[PDB]
Amino acid sequence: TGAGTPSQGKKNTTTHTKCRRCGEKSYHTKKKVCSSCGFGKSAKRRDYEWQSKAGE
Amino acid sequence: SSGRFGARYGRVSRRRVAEIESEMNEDHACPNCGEDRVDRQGTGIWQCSYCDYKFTGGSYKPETPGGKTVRRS
Amino acid sequence: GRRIQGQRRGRGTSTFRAPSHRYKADLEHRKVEDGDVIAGTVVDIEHDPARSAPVAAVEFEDGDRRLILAPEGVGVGDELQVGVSAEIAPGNTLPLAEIPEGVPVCNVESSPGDGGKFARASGVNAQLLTHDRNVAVVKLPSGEMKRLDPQCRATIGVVAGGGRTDKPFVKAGNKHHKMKARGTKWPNVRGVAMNAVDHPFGGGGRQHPGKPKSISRNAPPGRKVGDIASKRTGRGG
RNA sequence: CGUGGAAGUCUGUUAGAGUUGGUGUCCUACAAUACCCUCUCGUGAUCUAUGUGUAGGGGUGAAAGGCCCAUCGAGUCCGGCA
RNA sequence: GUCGGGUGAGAACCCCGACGGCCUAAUGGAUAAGGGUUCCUCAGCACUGCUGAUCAGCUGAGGGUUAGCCGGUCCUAAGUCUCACCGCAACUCGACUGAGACGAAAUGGGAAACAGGUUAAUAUUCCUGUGCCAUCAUGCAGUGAAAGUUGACGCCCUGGGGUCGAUCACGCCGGGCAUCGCCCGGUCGAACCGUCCAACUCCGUGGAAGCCGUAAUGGCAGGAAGCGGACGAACGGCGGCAUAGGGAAACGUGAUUCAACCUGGGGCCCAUGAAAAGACGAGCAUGAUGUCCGUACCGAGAACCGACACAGGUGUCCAUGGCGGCGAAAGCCAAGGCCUGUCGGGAGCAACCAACGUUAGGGAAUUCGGCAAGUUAGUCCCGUACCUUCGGAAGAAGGGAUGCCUGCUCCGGAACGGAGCAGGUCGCAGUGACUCGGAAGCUCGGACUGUCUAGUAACAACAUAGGUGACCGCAAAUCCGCAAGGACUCGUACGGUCACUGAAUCCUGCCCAGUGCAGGUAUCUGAACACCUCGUACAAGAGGACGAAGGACCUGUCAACGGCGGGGGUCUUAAGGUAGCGUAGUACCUUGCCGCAUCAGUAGCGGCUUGCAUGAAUGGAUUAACCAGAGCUUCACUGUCCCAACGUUGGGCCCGGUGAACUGUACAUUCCAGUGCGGAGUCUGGAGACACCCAGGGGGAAGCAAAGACCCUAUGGAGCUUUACUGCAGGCUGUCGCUGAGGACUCUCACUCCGGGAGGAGGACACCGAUAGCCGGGCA
RNA sequence: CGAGUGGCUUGCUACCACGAUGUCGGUUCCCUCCAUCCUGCCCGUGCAGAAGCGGGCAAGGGUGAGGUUGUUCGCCUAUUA
RNA sequence: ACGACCGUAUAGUACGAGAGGAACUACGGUUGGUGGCCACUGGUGUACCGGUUGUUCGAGAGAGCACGUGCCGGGUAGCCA
Ligand SMILES: [Cl-]
Ligand SMILES: [Cl-]
Ligand SMILES: [Cl-]
Ligand SMILES: [K+]
Ligand SMILES: [Mg+2]
Ligand SMILES: [Mg+2]
Ligand SMILES: [Mg+2]
Ligand SMILES: [Mg+2]
Ligand SMILES: [Mg+2]
Ligand SMILES: [Mg+2]
Ligand SMILES: [Mg+2]
Ligand SMILES: [Mg+2]
Ligand SMILES: [Mg+2]
Ligand SMILES: [Mg+2]
Ligand SMILES: [Mg+2]
Ligand SMILES: [Mg+2]
Ligand SMILES: [Mg+2]
Ligand SMILES: [Mg+2]
Ligand SMILES: [Mg+2]
Ligand SMILES: [Mg+2]
Ligand SMILES: [Mg+2]
Ligand SMILES: [Mg+2]
Ligand SMILES: [Mg+2]
Ligand SMILES: [Mg+2]
Ligand SMILES: [Mg+2]
Ligand SMILES: [Mg+2]
Ligand SMILES: [Mg+2]
Ligand SMILES: [Mg+2]
Ligand SMILES: [Mg+2]
Ligand SMILES: [Mg+2]
Ligand SMILES: [Mg+2]
Ligand SMILES: [Mg+2]
Ligand SMILES: [Mg+2]
Ligand SMILES: [Mg+2]
Ligand SMILES: [Mg+2]
Ligand SMILES: [Mg+2]
Ligand SMILES: [Mg+2]
Ligand SMILES: [Mg+2]
Ligand code: NA
Ligand code: NA
Ligand code: NA
Ligand code: NA
Ligand code: NA
Ligand code: NA
Ligand code: NA
Ligand code: NA
Ligand code: NA
Ligand code: NA
Ligand code: NA
Ligand code: NA
Ligand code: NA
Ligand code: NA
Ligand code: NA
Ligand code: NA
Ligand code: NA
Ligand SMILES: [Sr+2]
Ligand SMILES: [Sr+2]
Ligand SMILES: [Sr+2]
Ligand SMILES: [Sr+2]
Ligand SMILES: [Sr+2]
Ligand SMILES: [Sr+2]
Ligand SMILES: [Sr+2]
Ligand SMILES: [Sr+2]
Ligand SMILES: [Sr+2]
Ligand SMILES: [Sr+2]
Ligand SMILES: [Sr+2]
Ligand SMILES: [Sr+2]
Ligand SMILES: [Sr+2]
Ligand SMILES: [Sr+2]
Ligand SMILES: [Sr+2]
Ligand SMILES: [Sr+2]
Ligand SMILES: [Sr+2]
Ligand SMILES: [Sr+2]
Ligand SMILES: [Sr+2]
Ligand SMILES: [Sr+2]
Ligand SMILES: [Sr+2]
Ligand SMILES: [Sr+2]
Ligand SMILES: [Sr+2]
Ligand SMILES: [Sr+2]
Ligand SMILES: [Sr+2]
Ligand SMILES: [Sr+2]
Ligand SMILES: [Sr+2]
Ligand SMILES: [Sr+2]
Ligand SMILES: [Sr+2]
Ligand SMILES: [Sr+2]
Ligand SMILES: [Sr+2]
Ligand SMILES: [Sr+2]
Ligand SMILES: [Sr+2]
Ligand SMILES: [Sr+2]
Ligand SMILES: [Sr+2]
Ligand SMILES: [Sr+2]
Ligand SMILES: [Sr+2]
Ligand SMILES: [Sr+2]
Ligand SMILES: [Sr+2]
Ligand SMILES: [Sr+2]
Ligand SMILES: [Sr+2]
Ligand SMILES: [Sr+2]
Ligand SMILES: [Sr+2]
Repeated sequence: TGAGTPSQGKKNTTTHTKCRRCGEKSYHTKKKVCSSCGFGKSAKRRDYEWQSKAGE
Repeated sequence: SSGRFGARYGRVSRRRVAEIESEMNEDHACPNCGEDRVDRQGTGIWQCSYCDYKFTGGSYKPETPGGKTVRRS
Repeated sequence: GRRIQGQRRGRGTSTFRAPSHRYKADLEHRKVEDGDVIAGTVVDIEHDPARSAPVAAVEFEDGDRRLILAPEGVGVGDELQVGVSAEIAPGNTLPLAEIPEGVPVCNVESSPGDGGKFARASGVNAQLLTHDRNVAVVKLPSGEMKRLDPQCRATIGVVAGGGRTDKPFVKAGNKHHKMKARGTKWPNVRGVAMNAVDHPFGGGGRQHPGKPKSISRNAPPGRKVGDIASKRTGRGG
């Protein structure tokens, strides 16, 4: 079975959902963790310096 | 008795399964009543259909050579 | 390269873990203050999934219900005793000191009160030989002479289910089922049939270990494969 | 002679799973792995839904360097980086 | 699809009728996920729709989802998170242990709802009727109360009970047909309340020494049959429910086979087949309360995922509609659905192409190769070789039969079940379509079922049982972590870890020199600390003494890595190839030689065989069975071929409509020669050439597509190896700290482990921190 | 021994193309060459005849089917002018 | 757009001791190629006619479907070898 089109057919699982904390559809409902703001993982907001060019 | 294995597995394997299963299926003398009515219930488990005596014993034989020693001493 | 199979093991993932949630009970010797006064009636005989052998359900005088490492010839109704004054019969459990010399014992304690360590597998048995005020010599199933504290408890008789290993599995399916009840990844792929990246014996145009199999004891995990610290190999000589 | 109904047993497009040949059709496709016929397994080491675990020099691997979201002899994203 | 008609400015495709068709585990019915308003109504056609559109999943506006008893909610599952504790430089990091919480919407467990009616759209939710559960309140009964039962359970075979359905019989109601008198539909009615009880178990009687009983196993003086009795089932029967409902009407009655559902018997495990909440136990009356969230629609060849209205992918239940037949098979047909696998019109419709039918004579001559195609086929009877692990081979092979009609026999309680008989009789053909093996032999490989390169490899590769070796007594071996800690392990040598070989059968020779591992070791070598000498008012530093593991040295070991020759009648470097097998999937020479087979055989098979360069768990030989595995032979068959023809369907061509892409330095009607960086439409010389268009099969544009995969180059990259360079983990070992009292020894008080505890074991060791030596592609 | 022709073999060179000029064998279909195997016309003969052997002109036409091998090549069989 | 071969008469002749054994010429045919044609033979012929299996239309009659004829038998014109 092909990894392409024939494997896209089984994609009806819901994972990432609208986040209670940040409002982004990044709250993984199976992990109970937001991939965007880190809600469910940390009290502090998810943020990294690599999200921008080093001298900015 | 290893006729279920068809023409598969080879002599040794099925000759042993036949011997072992033959002695396993034999009429066994119950340690209670004394009647030849003990039948295997599972792995190492035996039971008399007469008096219902359920007991432990060899995996395929109700008594093992090592078990028959425990008495003598 | 990549970590070899033996290294994935230690991580304890599902694939390598035992079906503990499917195991019945940890067969340990019952505790008694002293004086012995403890007896129970065998209420049932069950199949132990962790050991592929029969385990006896007992109900003690103080209304205590627990599974026991059943020796051979233990039936329902049978009365078992556990303590210093426990009658010297099969199925009973008393400290080695009270057990007569030259008597087959099973579920032997390593340190007094640990609940039994040695001789527990199907049909095996330890052998009490020498007595003393300090050390009771037991001959374990491997043939090793083990000097023990005479206060170490141990059940009389040989373990039930003996001769289990006498019948061949015959087919892969039969092994498959047995394996599913143990903490073991099966089947087994020979290292020699893998890529060099995956195992010390991997690679080559034809399958053969690219080095001698006997490895040093000091070899690091990831390289300690084949014949570990083999004192010798082969049958001849 | 009958009874019995065993089997990683047999035939089988039962359901289901698989994928031998046609090097057929297609090859700006219906489709970034499709179509048709043929073929294999089909009570078991079987197939399957959902839930769940294992994470990148790490998993997972009946081992093909296979697979880990069209990405694998070391995933993906951004950063290092002009 | 067609003919009429409807609506409209406009109609091939929007609607009505008729005719004609398609779908039958789906193209029908109910849903999970997922979508999210796609649902209904009205008004539209700028957008979207493979053409058109009055239509629409499109555009816009309105409307639409009603619950004590259907889900959620509650419970617990693999498992997850949080808090505490501990680690960590630290945390949003990390394992354990505690506590708490989370974790199941079709498909785990679970208090309770049925029938009808109603809407454009909801419906066990609203309405009508009837019913039920829980909590609480009051009243009465009640003092029992929680032990126990239940929730609650694997795979295979099977009996009994039994509803729906289906069919048979007959009656009633209605329809159809019209030579007959047959054919179709209907003949209804729930939850709930009451009641009945088979199986299982037990009790009394009875008194079997051979009887009772089963589909089968089985039962019995430890008490069989028989007789009586307690307990005890259905989503079943029966009565109510019901001058409820429903129907135009009738508004049935019996039977068989029986899904569901109920209840038993047997067999299997080196496999043992959840838990908890909850219910029961434990009465009745009356009354109150039963909130909160979900509920539309699609659920797919247009509502989901795949950029699309995608020929792909996507779970559950309807598995019992009729004929057919072994059948949930074919084929045909209901119920229900559809003509939207959504562009049409025209040409006897050419060439050419896709898919296919039939081909006389020959019959594999085709080809690398029977690739492709064909042959065979169901069922019954007869019959069946070699070989074999005695199972099998085997449907071997081969031969015969096969319909319809009439009248019957046998088995069975009977079937609308099965097996046969006699007579008659039609065809070219009776498994008449459909369904439905071609057969045999030799050789190689792997024993077998199984696994694999999602997307060029299904194989001889991986796996397997079996064989074997290695490590470890558990405070273990092996493995993960920086640590706190953890897997194996609810495990204990009949264990489980690490490897090899790969069913059975016959076997598995010799070699320990090298490398690897391991044991030993007088002596040699072997670090740091401490100690000793020199040096320095001290220090650096130089030297000595003792000496751990390690090495030297000695031994063990090849089912460890591997080896098994040359010369002569010992040399290397240990031995010098044993059984076997052999021109091999290993043999260069090579198409080896002989034979078989053929007209002819680099093929195949057998024999020989000095083997370029076979050979014994780097397993040797051999082998029944099995195989989408490699090679060869035969019978049969045939358009593969001789050698091609005609036909069928869809395209192709013409017409309406819709409407891309690839590609493009320029010029360009070319041809023959030459020339040129040596492979020119374009240069030179000739030749030829009026322009434009249609169809074709592809000679050329070193055609289009891709900064060549091959080769080289770069003080380029990566993956992999090792006795490459250098380092880093890890293991072993000495030493210092923890660390104490009296080169060997006692002790208990730190510390460790066992123990519920008391206490027991061990003990200044071990652990841990630090340093030193050795090993160290495990890793950079 | 000596002199040459060709450009089918092989070797040599590294001129051409590495932002690709798709392999061998086979097949199918078209044109050509002569260094002629057959066929036509000839000369010589160790030419009686018959059958051959050697040579000359000559490219009109022909040169086929099969067994092993992927083979080209080649070996083999039966037909053939 | 025709290439080539076999056979007969020549002739059992010329020639030769014999064995053996021609030619010119005139005829008949075969093969390969070529162009055309279908009276004849053969193929096709999902025009057509018949037989017949399963199922549906109640039976009969007469029909649909079984893939673009369910299958089997015969086959006109035409096109063909
Ligand atoms: Cl095992
Ligand atoms: Cl719901
Ligand atoms: Cl029964
Ligand atoms: K090139
Ligand atoms: Mg235990
Ligand atoms: Mg497991
Ligand atoms: Mg293996
Ligand atoms: Mg490999
Ligand atoms: Mg490696
Ligand atoms: Mg091997
Ligand atoms: Mg090997
Ligand atoms: Mg899963
Ligand atoms: Mg490889
Ligand atoms: Mg409208
Ligand atoms: Mg609706
Ligand atoms: Mg569509
Ligand atoms: Mg023919
Ligand atoms: Mg040929
Ligand atoms: Mg074929
Ligand atoms: Mg009868
Ligand atoms: Mg061969
Ligand atoms: Mg195989
Ligand atoms: Mg592949
Ligand atoms: Mg395969
Ligand atoms: Mg074993
Ligand atoms: Mg083993
Ligand atoms: Mg093995
Ligand atoms: Mg193998
Ligand atoms: Mg030979
Ligand atoms: Mg050997
Ligand atoms: Mg390049
Ligand atoms: Mg290369
Ligand atoms: Mg490199
Ligand atoms: Mg502890
Ligand atoms: Mg490296
Ligand atoms: Mg080209
Ligand atoms: Mg010439
Ligand atoms: Mg010519
Ligand atoms: Na029998
Ligand atoms: Na296929
Ligand atoms: Na990585
Ligand atoms: Na349309
Ligand atoms: Na009832
Ligand atoms: Na039927
Ligand atoms: Na199979
Ligand atoms: Na050696
Ligand atoms: Na060898
Ligand atoms: Na297979
Ligand atoms: Na044909
Ligand atoms: Na062209
Ligand atoms: Na690489
Ligand atoms: Na020349
Ligand atoms: Na070629
Ligand atoms: Na010529
Ligand atoms: Na040839
Ligand atoms: Sr597919
Ligand atoms: Sr899915
Ligand atoms: Sr968290
Ligand atoms: Sr930050
Ligand atoms: Sr324990
Ligand atoms: Sr314990
Ligand atoms: Sr290797
Ligand atoms: Sr030996
Ligand atoms: Sr099977
Ligand atoms: Sr292929
Ligand atoms: Sr196509
Ligand atoms: Sr393709
Ligand atoms: Sr085909
Ligand atoms: Sr099958
Ligand atoms: Sr960058
Ligand atoms: Sr539906
Ligand atoms: Sr318009
Ligand atoms: Sr609609
Ligand atoms: Sr919950
Ligand atoms: Sr449920
Ligand atoms: Sr029945
Ligand atoms: Sr609905
Ligand atoms: Sr679909
Ligand atoms: Sr219908
Ligand atoms: Sr349309
Ligand atoms: Sr015909
Ligand atoms: Sr052939
Ligand atoms: Sr051939
Ligand atoms: Sr026959
Ligand atoms: Sr073998
Ligand atoms: Sr696969
Ligand atoms: Sr073997
Ligand atoms: Sr050695
Ligand atoms: Sr020899
Ligand atoms: Sr064209
Ligand atoms: Sr010439
Ligand atoms: Sr000539
Ligand atoms: Sr060549
Ligand atoms: Sr050759
Ligand atoms: Sr003549
Ligand atoms: Sr003569
Ligand atoms: Sr038809
Ligand atoms: Sr047929």
